[PDB]
Amino acid sequence: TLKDITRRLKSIKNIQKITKSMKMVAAAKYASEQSARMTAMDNASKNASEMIDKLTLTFNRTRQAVITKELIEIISGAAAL
Amino acid sequence: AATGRIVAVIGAVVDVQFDEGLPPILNALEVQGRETRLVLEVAQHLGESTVRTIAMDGTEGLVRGQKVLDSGAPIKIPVGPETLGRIMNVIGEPIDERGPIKTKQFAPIHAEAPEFMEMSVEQEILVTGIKVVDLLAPYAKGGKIGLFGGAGVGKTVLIMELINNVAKAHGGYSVFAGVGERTREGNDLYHEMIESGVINLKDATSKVALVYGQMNEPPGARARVALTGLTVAEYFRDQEGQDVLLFIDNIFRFTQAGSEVSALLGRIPSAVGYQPTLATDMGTMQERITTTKKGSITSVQAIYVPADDLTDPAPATTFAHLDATTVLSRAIAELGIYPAVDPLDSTSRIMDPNIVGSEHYDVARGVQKILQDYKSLQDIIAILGMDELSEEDKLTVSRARKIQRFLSQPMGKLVPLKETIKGFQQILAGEYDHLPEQAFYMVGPIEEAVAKADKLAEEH
Amino acid sequence: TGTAEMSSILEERILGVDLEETGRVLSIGDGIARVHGLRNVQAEEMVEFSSGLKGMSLNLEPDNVGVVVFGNDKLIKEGDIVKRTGAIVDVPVGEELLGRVVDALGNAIDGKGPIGSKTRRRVGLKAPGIIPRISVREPMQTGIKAVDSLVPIGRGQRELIIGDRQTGKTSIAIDTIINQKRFNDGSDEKKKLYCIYVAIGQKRSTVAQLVKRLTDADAMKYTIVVSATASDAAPLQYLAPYSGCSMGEYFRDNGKHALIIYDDLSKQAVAYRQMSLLLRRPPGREAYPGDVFYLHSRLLERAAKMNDAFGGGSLTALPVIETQAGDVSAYIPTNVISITDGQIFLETELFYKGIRPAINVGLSVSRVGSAAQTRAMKQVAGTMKLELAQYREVAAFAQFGSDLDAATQQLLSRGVRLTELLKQGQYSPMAIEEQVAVIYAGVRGYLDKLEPSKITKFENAFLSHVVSQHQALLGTIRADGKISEQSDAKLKEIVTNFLAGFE
Amino acid sequence: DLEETGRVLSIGDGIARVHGLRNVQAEEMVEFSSGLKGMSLNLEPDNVGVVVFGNDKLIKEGDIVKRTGAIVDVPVGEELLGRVVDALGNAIDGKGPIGSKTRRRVGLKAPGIIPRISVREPMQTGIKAVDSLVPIGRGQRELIIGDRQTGKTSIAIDTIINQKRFNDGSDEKKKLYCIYVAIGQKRSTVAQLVKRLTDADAMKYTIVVSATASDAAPLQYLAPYSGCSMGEYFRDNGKHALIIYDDLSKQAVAYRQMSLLLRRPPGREAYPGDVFYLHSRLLERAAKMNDAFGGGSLTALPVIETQAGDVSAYIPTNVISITDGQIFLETELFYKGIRPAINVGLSVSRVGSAAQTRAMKQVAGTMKLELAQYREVADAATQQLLSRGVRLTELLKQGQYSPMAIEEQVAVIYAGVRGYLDKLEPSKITKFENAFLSHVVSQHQALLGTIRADGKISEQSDAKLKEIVTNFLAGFE
Amino acid sequence: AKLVRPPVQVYGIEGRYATALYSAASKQNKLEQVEKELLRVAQILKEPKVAASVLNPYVKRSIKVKSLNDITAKERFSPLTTNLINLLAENGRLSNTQGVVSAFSTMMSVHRGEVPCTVTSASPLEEATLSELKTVLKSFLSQGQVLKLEAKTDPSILGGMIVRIGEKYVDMSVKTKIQKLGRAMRE
Ligand SMILES: Nc1ncnc2c1ncn2[C@@H]1O[C@H](COP(=O)(O)OP(=O)(O)OP(=O)(O)O)[C@@H](O)[C@H]1O
Ligand SMILES: Nc1ncnc2c1ncn2[C@@H]1O[C@H](COP(=O)(O)OP(=O)(O)OP(=O)(O)O)[C@@H](O)[C@H]1O
Ligand SMILES: Nc1ncnc2c1ncn2[C@@H]1O[C@H](COP(=O)(O)OP(=O)(O)O)[C@@H](O)[C@H]1O
Ligand SMILES: [Mg+2]
Ligand SMILES: [Mg+2]
Ligand SMILES: [Mg+2]
Repeated sequence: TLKDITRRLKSIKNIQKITKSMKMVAAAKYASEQSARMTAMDNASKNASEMIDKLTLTFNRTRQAVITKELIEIISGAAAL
Repeated sequence: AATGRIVAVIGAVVDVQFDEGLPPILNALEVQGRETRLVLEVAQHLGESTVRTIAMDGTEGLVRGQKVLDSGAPIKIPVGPETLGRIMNVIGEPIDERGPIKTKQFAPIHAEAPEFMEMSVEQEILVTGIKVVDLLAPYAKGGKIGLFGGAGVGKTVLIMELINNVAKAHGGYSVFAGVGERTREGNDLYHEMIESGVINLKDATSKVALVYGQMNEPPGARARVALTGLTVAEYFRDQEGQDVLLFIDNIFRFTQAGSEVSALLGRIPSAVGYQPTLATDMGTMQERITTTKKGSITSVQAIYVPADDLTDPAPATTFAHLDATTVLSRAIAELGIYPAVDPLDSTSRIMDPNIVGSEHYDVARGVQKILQDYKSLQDIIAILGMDELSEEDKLTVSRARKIQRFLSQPMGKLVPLKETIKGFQQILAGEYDHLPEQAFYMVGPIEEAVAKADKLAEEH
Repeated sequence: TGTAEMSSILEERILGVDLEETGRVLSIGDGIARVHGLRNVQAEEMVEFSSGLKGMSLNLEPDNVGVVVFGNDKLIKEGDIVKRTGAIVDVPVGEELLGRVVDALGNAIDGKGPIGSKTRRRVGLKAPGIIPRISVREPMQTGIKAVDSLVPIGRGQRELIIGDRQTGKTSIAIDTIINQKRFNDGSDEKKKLYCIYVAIGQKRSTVAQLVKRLTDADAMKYTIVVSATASDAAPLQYLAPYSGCSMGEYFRDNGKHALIIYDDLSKQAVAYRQMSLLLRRPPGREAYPGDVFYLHSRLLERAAKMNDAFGGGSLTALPVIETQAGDVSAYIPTNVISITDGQIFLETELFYKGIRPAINVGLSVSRVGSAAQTRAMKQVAGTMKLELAQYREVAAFAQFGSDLDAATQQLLSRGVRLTELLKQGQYSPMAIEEQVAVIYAGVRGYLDKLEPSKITKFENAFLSHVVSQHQALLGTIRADGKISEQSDAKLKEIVTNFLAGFE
Repeated sequence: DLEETGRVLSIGDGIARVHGLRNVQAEEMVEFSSGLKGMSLNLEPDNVGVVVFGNDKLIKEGDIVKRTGAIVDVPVGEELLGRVVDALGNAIDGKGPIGSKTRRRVGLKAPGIIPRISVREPMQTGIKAVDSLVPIGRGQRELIIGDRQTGKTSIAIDTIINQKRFNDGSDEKKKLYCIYVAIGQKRSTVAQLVKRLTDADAMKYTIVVSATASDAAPLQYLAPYSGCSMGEYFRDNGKHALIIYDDLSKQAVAYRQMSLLLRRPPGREAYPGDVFYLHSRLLERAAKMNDAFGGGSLTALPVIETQAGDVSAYIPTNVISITDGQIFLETELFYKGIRPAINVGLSVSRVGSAAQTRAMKQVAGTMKLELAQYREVADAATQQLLSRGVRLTELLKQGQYSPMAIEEQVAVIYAGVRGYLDKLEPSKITKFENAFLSHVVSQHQALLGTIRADGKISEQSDAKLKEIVTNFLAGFE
Repeated sequence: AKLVRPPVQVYGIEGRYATALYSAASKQNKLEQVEKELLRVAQILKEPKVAASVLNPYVKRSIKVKSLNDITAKERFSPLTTNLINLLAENGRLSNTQGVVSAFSTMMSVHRGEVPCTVTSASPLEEATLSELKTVLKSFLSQGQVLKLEAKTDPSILGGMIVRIGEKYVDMSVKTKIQKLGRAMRE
């Protein structure tokens, strides 16, 4: 579904923003727990970016399929006349 | 008049072939040889003296060759004060079992919209008493309102709140058009209007006229019943000078019914399968709802949004025909907050400081802004938690939750406009940041909020 | 071009039989017979083919009739003779049908002998208007705690059971049917509910298993089963819900109360779409015809509660809808969601989480609401409802809420307790008194001490105890419909004693 | 005579299949019997598909259709200024007939490549966000795209009102004649808009073409081209024009309906094949003519209504690929207090920097760079970026129906970008802004005068500006 | 009811109506009679007045069938052809009747056993060798058969003959031999 994928994408995007901001502030305060926080938030941000890439692929696939399905509906409806 | 014959009957579409006297489009034809009156509305001329028609009731039992008589005019309904308190269907027959509607005037349901020079600019706000509506997107006299929402968000109950408050606090011969809605809810509304004194079966001082074409009707009936309601309200405005109310519930069915006819009318489908002629037909309908120099028709329209989309062709097309839209959201309805009005999706054209004033306008903008920032901060609280954030940020989250609670309104409440803006200012400035969040839930003004806070604190 | 412009008609027409009450098949294929002649036939009139097969005149066209065939078209050839019968469809109704399994036309298919009813009723009758009805007031007891508590159904309501495949919709309907045994076994006639189960496009083995389940629960002697299975012609699966609705409208019109379950309406919409596409009607969204909303709406609007001046009977509908991958934004789910008075939405995620009946309370709704509840269930269900709403609103942050306020922790704990409270096993529908007893023991605070994994054991033990030792309290709560202050104190006494003696 | 006269053979939902008319031209205006006019869009071997400029209840099978001999044309000229006409040029304001002396076709070809010159002179909108971050030049096509109730018509009306200071001055080549085409609008909304423009004395130089929601689909399809020809008149006669289409989505919907009922093969979302063509050949007529052709111009501000901010829909895609930029308006920024709700990270102006005035160029370069870095970062250096960005975005807000002169905008943005508002905290800037304007308006007419006359901030004017702003910041609450 | 299908089968509304007419006539043996009938009908219709009287889509079907029944009672036409024109007026397929006529002609053209031969040459054909080629083409047939030979000329084919017997086709022209020799020397 297109709207579900869009909602989940926006979710993971704001999560990636938050985790990269936390990586920034942790690398700032680290200048043994701040180091762990910085590396963990780096891991979280890159993992969120991977999930965003995969969900973006699936979103493009789904929106192409949606365009196809609606065009085939319109075409088969026009051909019955 | 002109006599034709039925040649084809496909579902709810009937083709009639006239020897002489071809009837223009939108004319009404009567089918002869039936116990109940079956009206067919002309839609297309197909050549060879054949017209295509949409039936106003079920088409079972029709025979190829059955005689059909031409009315010579569109569907003409009885209009006048004798329609007040009665229930009529799409073709103007009474369906309340009280006898005929003895009026002096008949009006065709297909008429042209008012001109350009007949337009009025006067915009006088109508206060309804509800904090969320009258605060964020308040209603204006003479303008179309619109109440969007999915299935189960509270559109019917909202229109019933409005019926109670407004239609009783008004003196302008309201009209209720039930466009393809549940017969159970229609019977409920009729009976609770009767026992509320708005409808008087004896010594008729009634002030609401009801029009009902319900769900089990064919698509043509549910497409023209809103036009019937419009025609009644147009009489009460034009030839009566009154300021009319028009509660159309639910308008999407109207649009929906349009779709269901176009399929069989031999027309290529548009997006979402809607008809090619959606926008302009809904426009010819919605442009008759307006304030002219003769009178006003302020219309409260409940609009069904399929799957809570709001980008579907029907709601997206309706949005432009409205003056103060208040969208009922499902995500807010699952929170238990009622009414489910979406504060960041309800827009009013009279929410400008030239009409409501700088104080009300500032409260509205501040509430909407703090709710938007609350949703934004919900990101960081969903990742980390509020106990890891700034000072004024969690203070803002607390104030925003308090505002979300105070937007609710149940015993029923009546919160005047100045009292409403006062309460919301007192919450916004933070004057009551010590009172708990659930003291503002399901209360009236700030007084009942602080009182419920006192009580809840006294026990727990 | 031209259906009737075949060379045979043309040559014997230019050259020189009753073509008013009789026609000849021009073309037969895929169950759609085009018939030349039948000039007097009515729309939706039932006609008779030469082979004994029946048909329904669905497309009245200028030069031919598109007839949908009620069977296998191998017995219909071009040139066959088609006669009129002059009548629309009609099915036998009455008390003689209870306990019988019939097909979509009212013919017995259980081999117990022919139906012995005296009255017949049309299947395409109209619904009662605005005036003959009255508000839905009387409770229709399902025996399912989640339904009877949070999604209450009243007599005259139309409650949709919607969900993906294999989530528990048929089980909910069957528990509802089985529950009415306690009312139909009594003598009070205005609490008896006669059930009708319309099986649309299922296996015959599934309907056989269902009839066995109803017989082993002694719930067939007041049930009718209308069976239009998967091998039956699309017209029969199209027509089965209306036959069932007429069988229930007999009970409605005569002062009795009927319940009807369409299982399910997705397959009825599929059969209608097949008939419409083969009749060359212009397809719409997902190839569905333009008047499929009209189909389901005209069907479901016949479930009504009549006022005392019209007998006082009622008909309750429980349509079933199967969604594909949880997508309720489809065509038929959207239509039937907009038509009905609420939906009992079943989840798959919730089903495999041990929450079964897998009712999603956040998405379920009932427009009648507490107006269809007894006073006791109302008293407990209001607080239960608000409690669960708060819990679900704050449960987006569970599994970590122990690092926060006591308020959030207590909301989450009470919510997990209450969700463990609503679980229920199959084929065991509880009487309303026992449901109220459990919800009382749950919501007034008598579960904050038990860790969530033992709430089911407590539920079972507590019901055993209160059915063994407290029959008088349950009987007075049954007679009163409400928890009296004396009965309130007795309930508190019992639950305190039990939680004291509980392990 | 079945060669200049046909007879209606079929009629249905706006489409007349007319038999006869053997000599009619494609897209020619024919006249039915009842008075309604139509356009011959389909010329088929056995009939003509005519789209009716009216209703179907008035024409029925067998009516007569006469031929005009000319393609669809509209009265153009000076006489239309102040007048509200419909899609055919007929007066609907009740002020009498149009005294038009010239007619002009509606489907003309856009000017070629040689007649043009680069877009160099600014079209002043009077809006700070536009004039600073998304500048528009005379000859440009700037899209105004956004969801419902986001402030698009308000941007258009603020532009139309702002042109008043130039239309009352002296230099003829700085005046601008505005045109507002209303497609699918409410008639009430158009009446109230005409009132808004008349109150601000902005009708004496404005033409309003109105194809409201109660008008036939052919009229809504035609109104943009009628307005465009009315503007092409001023463009070709050495004057400067501005034209707003509010909005093009509804014209595309009307055309989709027309073509679907003419049985033309539908495409994506049932739009015809040439629905791109429909808009491109409309938005290509907005051009800037070189001084060998008169030196005129025609600026287009088309409006587009997206659904849930989807700019990859079919019609938004087309009009984004056609125009020279766009101004995105967002609801999420609408409610955060950002008004006009212009999303600046997405708003583009390809030929804008060449249009800005030198002073506004100076201040807006720094403003855009600072907002860019702030949006990119949105300790002891990064929250400096945050603070500057917050103060600037608080400086961008503006009220409705009150457009500012260019020198006032340069003064405000200059107070903002030099760091003078680094002292005041966010919720103060707006206050200062208003007060500051009064100051620079009342006692300091010489500085604004020299900035308007010279077009830039000379170092004398720069020092005067900085001393003014520090003197006002010192004695400000 | 059983139908008699002609040896050639024609398609379209034209073919369907002409097939109906042929299978009606074959049950009563009036084939050349109704051929004469439809010949007269076609020459009746081809005059402009009555043609525009029946080609008008504004004349209502009863009026035009009235004029048609009057004019067919004028010429004492057989009930078969009157019924056929009545059906063409009923189904509205009347304007196309000419094709039907032509169709029926071609149908009976294979009832008497004629085969159409078309001979194209680069030069306007002589008399002697033209009769010679007629005799040669007659040898490719069965008995009871007739040659409908119609020789038109194409001066672009550079020589030889292109003969078309039914749809059998022999290309003895010289341009094709030139093209074939060029293809041979090229591949
Ligand atoms: N409350 C329950 N407790 C335990 N198991 C249940 C419950 N409800 C249903 N089930 C089980 O889930 C399975 C599927 O349930 P069921 O077939 O009744 O629902 P359905 O929606 O009709 O499925 P289908 O798509 O096959 O028709 C069954 O094995 C059933 O026993
Ligand atoms: N800069 C602004 N400041 C304050 N209010 C504004 C501003 N711009 C617009 N508004 C308000 O927002 C509301 C809607 O704006 P507007 O009608 O101009 O945009 P729109 O997209 O054309 O709406 P529609 O969808 O009806 O066409 C108006 O009431 C207007 O007063
Ligand atoms: N005062 C109230 N108390 C409890 N529930 C309410 C109240 N008002 C409305 N509701 C609920 O609002 C929901 C929406 O009802 P309805 O108005 O029919 O929805 P809609 O019109 O949006 O489809 C129903 O479930 C109803 O029970
Ligand atoms: Mg509703
Ligand atoms: Mg099942
Ligand atoms: Mg606008």
